[PDB]
Amino acid sequence: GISRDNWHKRRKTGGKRKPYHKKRKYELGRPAANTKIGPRRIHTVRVRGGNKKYRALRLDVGNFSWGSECCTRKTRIIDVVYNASNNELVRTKTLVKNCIVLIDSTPYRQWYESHYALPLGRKKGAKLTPEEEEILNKKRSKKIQKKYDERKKNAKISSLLEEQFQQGKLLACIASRPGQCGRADGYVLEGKELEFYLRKIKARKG
Amino acid sequence: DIQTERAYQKQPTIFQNKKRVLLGETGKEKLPRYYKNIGLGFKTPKEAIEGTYIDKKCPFTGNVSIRGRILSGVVTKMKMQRTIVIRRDYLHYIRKYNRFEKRHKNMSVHLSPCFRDVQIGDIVTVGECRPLSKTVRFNVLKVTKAAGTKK
Amino acid sequence: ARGPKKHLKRVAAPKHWMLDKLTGVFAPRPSTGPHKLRECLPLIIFLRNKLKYALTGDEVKKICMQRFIKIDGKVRADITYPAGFMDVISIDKTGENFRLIYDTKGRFAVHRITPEEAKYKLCKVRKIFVGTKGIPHLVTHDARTIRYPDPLIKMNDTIQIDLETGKITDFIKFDTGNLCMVTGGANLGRIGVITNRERHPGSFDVVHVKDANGNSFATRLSNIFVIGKGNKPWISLPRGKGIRLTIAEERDKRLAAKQSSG
RNA sequence: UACCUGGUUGAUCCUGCCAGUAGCAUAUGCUUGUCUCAAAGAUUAAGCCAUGCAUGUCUAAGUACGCACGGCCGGUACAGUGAAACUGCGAAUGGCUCAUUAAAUCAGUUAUGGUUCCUUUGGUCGCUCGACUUGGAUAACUGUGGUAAUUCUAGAGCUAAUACAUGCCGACGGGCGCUGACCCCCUUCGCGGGGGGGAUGCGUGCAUUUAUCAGUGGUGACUCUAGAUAACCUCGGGCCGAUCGCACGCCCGGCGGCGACGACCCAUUCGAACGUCUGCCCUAUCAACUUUCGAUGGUAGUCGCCGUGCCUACCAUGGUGACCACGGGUGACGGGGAAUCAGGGUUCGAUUCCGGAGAGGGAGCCUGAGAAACGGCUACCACAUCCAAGGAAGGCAGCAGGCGCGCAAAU
RNA sequence: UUAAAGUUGCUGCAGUUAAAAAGCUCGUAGUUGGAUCUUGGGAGCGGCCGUCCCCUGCUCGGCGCCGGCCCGAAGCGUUUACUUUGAAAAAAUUAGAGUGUUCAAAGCAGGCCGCCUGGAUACCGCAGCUAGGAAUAAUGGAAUAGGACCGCGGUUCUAUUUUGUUG
RNA sequence: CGCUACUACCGAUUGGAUGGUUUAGUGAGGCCCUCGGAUCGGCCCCGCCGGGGUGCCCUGGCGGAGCGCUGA
Repeated sequence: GISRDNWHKRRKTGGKRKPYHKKRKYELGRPAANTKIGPRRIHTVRVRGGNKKYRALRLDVGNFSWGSECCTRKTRIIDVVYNASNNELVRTKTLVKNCIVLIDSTPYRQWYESHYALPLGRKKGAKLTPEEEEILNKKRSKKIQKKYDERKKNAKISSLLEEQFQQGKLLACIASRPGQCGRADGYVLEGKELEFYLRKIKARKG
Repeated sequence: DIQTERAYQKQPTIFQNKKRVLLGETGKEKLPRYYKNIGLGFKTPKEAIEGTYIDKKCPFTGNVSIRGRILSGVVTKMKMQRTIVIRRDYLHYIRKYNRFEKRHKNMSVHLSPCFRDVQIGDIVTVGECRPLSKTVRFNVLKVTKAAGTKK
Repeated sequence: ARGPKKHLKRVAAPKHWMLDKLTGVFAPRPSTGPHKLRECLPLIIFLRNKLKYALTGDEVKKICMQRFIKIDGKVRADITYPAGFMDVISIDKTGENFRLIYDTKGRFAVHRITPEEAKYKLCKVRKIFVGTKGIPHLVTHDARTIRYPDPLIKMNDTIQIDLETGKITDFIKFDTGNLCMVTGGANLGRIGVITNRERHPGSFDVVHVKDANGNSFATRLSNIFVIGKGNKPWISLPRGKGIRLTIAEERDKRLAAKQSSG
């Protein structure tokens, strides 16, 4: 019975308006999704026009973007760290649009060694043990090595992104509404976004 | 001067993190500015071109369109932020007594920070938009100064 | 009203449906189709009032689903089908065809045509669309989606379509110096030549149309149907050629006809 | 037809009111021969109802083993009609009333470049690179039962789909992009460089979502349509036909004509919905009103078909007002219109066409494209029916009719 | 309930004595506000005058010709009220055209011997959109010259048609 | 001042009643979420056969489900 009318409330002059007709069916409201984390549960509700909107209650993975060289991979949600709207909504593990979370760094790393052939992560004191990448390094011709060399002539990124890559988690943002389409898409935070939201987290946690 | 609140302010048309060859100087750190011609014979000003303010309801750098009616009014009060109230003085006619009466219907319009050379009494024109607030429906297209104020 | 209306009162009908008062409470509400409710004409209205082939509402139904009437090359079995501007209607057995053109007044008129002219139909393009795999599309004033048009068809042109294949044969470009007529408003059925076309940004773009005898009038952009390229019309015009005789000349013509008839 | 007459005085001239005069629509009284139209329980009671009716529906094309009927050579399947019942569609239209409602409704004018749309119409429906027809449940039916009682129903035995489901072959041999073992040509001796073939492996289109780049067609103007790259593609899951009938068949088992039904998307039709400008009766013995119980605006979200304090968390103190806000009253539904009328006006508009609101009055909801539906459902109170006293069943401001209320309104 | 009511008076009432100028004055909102800005002329008809034409500037082209003229136009021109035209403004109803329902209220019919028709028009207060004029009433140009105009002198960002093919 | 009638007014009875706003507390029913799992299906062993194929699979059941999986 949650309404979305514009006649329960006062006017511009401050005088009360008297309602003349009751609550209609196009005027409808529904309770909040409160999209948590966990094993994935998605419910469907019938809306006006007979269409369906996917209510994402819990979810595991997301399809994020990393725009420095335009790659997108399916990535697991790890933990939510910041929400610009409510400070309670970080204490309860909730997902909203334009929210600030941490995602795992493995598939972007695998794409980085598989495309640019430079090591990402792999902190000093422990080198590449399971012997897969130098197998791909070998048995090449001269033209293909020239093509990789001209590609990795410029292979620089931000140092904060590198520090997140040794840390194993990338700070990410959600650009999709999970209570309407049922998925959690978005893009990873880069550039001035990283320093701004890191300043916000270090100010709040202090 | 910018980035005041708890979220980042950006224009969702451009990409602000393009990867250059060097990421040093001499070609970087001048971000592009999104703007469009609103039409109806109106000309976009330079402050919307070279400015650094961020809006989502500005008619020039924003996601709002101009269609419908074009009105005019006189600026009365500048107290609430990023939006102003104008006064429209008009004459009403009575058939019985063949004599006019003046009436006023003040209403709130939106002022972007592009027009910051606005004082009380300046004549402005507005254009109809989608509802941007509870009582705000119009966006200011241009500003015209009143008499005096030669400084 | 919790849903769409399904009835239509007799005095709420449009005037160009051209009915009476003391016959019945209701009027034939047409089925939804290519044309609007206030701009079309039901098949029952035509067959029961204009051609006088039927007298009741059951005789029209018998003739309609007897498979005797063909609508733009397709047989229709709906008694309230919307028939509008230049809807070619054909009777196959007695060999008659009618073209629906607005006459000198604000109404429709019966106009028998030859079958060779009944094979095609002039219609107005409304908007230009681009499909999925880069296919240009045309939306026609009677909702005919045509794939792959001529590249020189613009927003307010007129195309001629054969009723057997659905393709474009020839077209008329929107320009001054072309024969035009108006569909709707105070002016209706007058045939004239476009002279001026005033552009107003953000509102209706009015035009100026001059008659063949010296009269001029102004209508909106949506109230335009281009029918000819120059002076020769591409279709057979009705009687009077759409000249809009005023009340004095109409009275003089009626008095002359009464005196000559005796 | 732009009009007057009697009454204050012993008599006169005036202000002034009373009473005459005319129409109009409610009642009542007296009277009444013909014919043609025509309002009619609205005022006081949006008070209460016994009874009967008002929403159902089959074609040459969804399902027919009821002999309920009927054709025959019965024996490779139905001549055909078919109540019943499953399925699908409509009941959200129409009809009645004026209780609420005073910038609310509504009227003229705009906009959806800020969204959904049953049906019809037109387009798309071998664009995707990976079975000569599958499964089990229920009707109708048979048989057997309970309750005083309802358009109430449980266990038992079969059986169908255009009901519920699971799903393939072809198109389909090669195209477009990444990875590419490798191979070949040369001044430059090779080295270094330039140019062509590429097996193998992965992804492929439309519908949704995110991120990046360029700028076929259009607008006064897009974060518009189209194009490219990288992915997503919900187990309550997008489509890409396991459907039906008529007329007959050509060419060596393959292959054909016209329809009916269903379907993702796109436009159109019917619209609906939210907004822009202007316009409503009286009252100051209502002069200030609203304001962390959102009042005004900004940021970011939730929800909603979409914009928006519609709602959340944080900020600033804003917003209206003597040009009458606010508060109260209304014997207030609004308009097109009606009566009178020289010229201006005054009064009415419950009432046949348009829009809005409700079905005792608030509240909540299933189904469905469209309902906060009441001749749909669920609880409260007022009122009320039947009964073996355990329970069961309803809302005539629909058509007739009855009571109450009345000056006042029919089969 | 309307006219009569010029007994609600905007057209259109009264205020010395018949009903009625606040005891007087200042004063905000309201209402109302002086003069003053382009006059006068020409080609001609009817014979000085009632009707005819003339006294805003600039980037592209079709009605005509021999880099040179006129015509037009993508695009701009101090804003209001008032005034005239144009669009749209549902029907019925109000005026109103036609028509022997035997007349009329009606109704949209009907008339010739298969043929010919009608089923118009006006009105629709105001507000929104447009196109000729600026008489009427109100605003503004420059006085601290941050006034026009003319050709010069310094500081910056960007366009493919070019310094022999290509970097 | 004396008499009759009527109209409203003040007023003890802090009289009676019909509508509305509201402090605080209770709150049926529906809706959403988290749980809950009565009941109903399908595959692998024991028992009988008729096997082509050259002691073993396709074919049909109940008693224990082995409370194993999975769906409503």
